[PDB]
Amino acid sequence: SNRQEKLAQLMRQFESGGLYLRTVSDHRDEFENTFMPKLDACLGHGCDERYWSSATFIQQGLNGKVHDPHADRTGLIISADARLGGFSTFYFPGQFPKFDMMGAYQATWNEDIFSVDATAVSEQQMDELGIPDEYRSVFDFDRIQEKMAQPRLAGREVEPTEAKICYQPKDVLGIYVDVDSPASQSKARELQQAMREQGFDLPFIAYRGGAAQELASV
Amino acid sequence: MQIFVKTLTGKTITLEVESSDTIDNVKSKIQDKEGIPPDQQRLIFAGKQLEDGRTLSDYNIQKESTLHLVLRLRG
Repeated sequence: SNRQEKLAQLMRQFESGGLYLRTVSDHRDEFENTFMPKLDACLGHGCDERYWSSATFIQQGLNGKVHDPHADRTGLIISADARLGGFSTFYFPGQFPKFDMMGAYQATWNEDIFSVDATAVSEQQMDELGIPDEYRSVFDFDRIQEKMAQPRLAGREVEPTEAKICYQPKDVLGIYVDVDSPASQSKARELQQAMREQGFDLPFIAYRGGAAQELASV
Repeated sequence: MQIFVKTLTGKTITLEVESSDTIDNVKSKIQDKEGIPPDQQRLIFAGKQLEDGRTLSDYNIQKESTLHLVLRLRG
């Protein structure tokens, strides 16, 4: 799809069930060592799921922060259709913990929490331990929406969330730009050019506070 | 290597360790800095409490990793 179709898809998802935002510290690394190997496989013998990535869930009205300690990151807006490996409010599949051990302990002070492996625990055992749902991970897209529904509806600001996803080139819908950051804009500019030259003409997207806006050129 | 140990009351501890250190050895280094006998320590990493007898490599703990220290009565 061309730029206008990617933007239309992006906003359609943002304004309904949401989608992903992946900030990156080094856009050349993301391009050369994650996006390009994915594309090489897609155009070769077929797309595969060798590269997993971290991302945040974004959605209209969800006042969610993104991870950018120095306000100097660009990033990728990624379709909701990306393969999902796990989500928490706090790599290969199997490594996502079912619950946040340290968070759950400071919630319940139940020392029996330390007798289990948070990657190998049953639903029954999590219920028996009393792990509150606030500290449990989820594993399908509908449950991400549910986990974030209450702060979204309240208009309440939330910290960055963590999803592990496997995106394919077709899933990249936009380039993240931090409106307050010359460095983010400089990096986003380079990333967008490189992606367009590969045949992926993407809009610049200013995400902030549960709102997302298309930009001409940064 | 350098690893970090967070307590339940805000504190970050820095330790120099080798990849083949046993968990008992790491707890001895924590004792030296924090005064907690190793039988009174829990070390948590990536959602698991670490067993005595095993090493940092047995848990694939790499450099600049953060562990979480929790105090216990005994064991």
